Amino acid sequence: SLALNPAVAPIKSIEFIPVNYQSQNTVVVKVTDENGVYGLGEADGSPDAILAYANIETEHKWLTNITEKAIGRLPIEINAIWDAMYDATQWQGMRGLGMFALSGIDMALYDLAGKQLGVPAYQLLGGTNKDKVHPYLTLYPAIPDASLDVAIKGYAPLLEKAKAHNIRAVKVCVPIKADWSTKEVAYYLRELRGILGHDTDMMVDYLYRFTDWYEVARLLNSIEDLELYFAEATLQHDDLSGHAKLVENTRSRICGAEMSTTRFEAEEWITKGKVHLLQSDYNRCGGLTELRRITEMATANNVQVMPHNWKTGITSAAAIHYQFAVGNAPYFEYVHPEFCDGELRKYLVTPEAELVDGGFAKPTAPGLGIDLNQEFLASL
Repeated sequence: SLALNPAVAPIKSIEFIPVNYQSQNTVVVKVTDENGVYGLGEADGSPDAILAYANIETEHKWLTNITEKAIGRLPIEINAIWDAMYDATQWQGMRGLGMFALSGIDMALYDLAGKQLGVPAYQLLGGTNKDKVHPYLTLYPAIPDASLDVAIKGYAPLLEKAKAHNIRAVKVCVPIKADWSTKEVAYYLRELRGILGHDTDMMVDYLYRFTDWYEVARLLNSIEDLELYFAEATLQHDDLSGHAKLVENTRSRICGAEMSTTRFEAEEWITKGKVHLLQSDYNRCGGLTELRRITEMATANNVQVMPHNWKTGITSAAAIHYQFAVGNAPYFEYVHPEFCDGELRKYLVTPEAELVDGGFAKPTAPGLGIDLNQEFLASL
């Protein structure tokens, strides 16, 4: 029989690396094979809690150290390793924090498997027929929570810059500690849309400031003319039935699942929440593997997926590969260096994908196409 690829070597180690910048932070997951080749991923959650979770001692069938079931396995069997890790950690990792850890490892396998096979991550996910992808950029000025005038002035230059770079879509937020009434919020969004223009799609993150679906429906119904792309974090994250109400009583796109984990929670958001779009996060919900299952399910149910993305360059890389091979929507969330502040997001990994005419070209490097910036890490 023909010879097997010697490069697909077993996993030798998995290291969780807490990264704190002096608050911005992350947990880099480095999976190294027996030949010294490694893959990089990252997990959400308090770095110290994640590190502790990653170092627990195995007790029984369902309470196993997360890395244990991955060590020794061939990186190419990402789907099987996912199941192995999940099955062995059900006692404390089926949802919540534990899944963030599993997510980082999953992401790192795509980087490792690709590097071993010398193929970009998106090809391991199925390839693509898109010649380019377009992200929407999440914007937020340096404002303190501020007042209507201050918030607007702060956004203005960011919005003008986005247009100058032909960014196809942007997301603005309603400051959390802002005491604006719902009518003021409507005014706010009308002013921002006025500045931005209608040529560029505009999304809105309400940051969970509401609890009554009726009040939200009134607000969303009154700004229908703004033709906003979607309404994010309108109601509390556990209030799935409330989101269904918004869907049933407004003509806005209703998002959900930003903080969720697994395809199981995603399925409930689809059928019970009736949401138009899911925002399950790369480094929270189960990685690219779970995002693929989630998206194929979503497509069958006429639901778009734009994974939440607000970490470092590691997740931004996965996001581009995701949009090329898995994405089922016109845009996906991306945080760009020239459109945000965050040393960690800017310097942790290299290189940074070049945004051309508001879009990204197909990745050309093996795996996720990234590497750690050692000088930066060593500098603490």
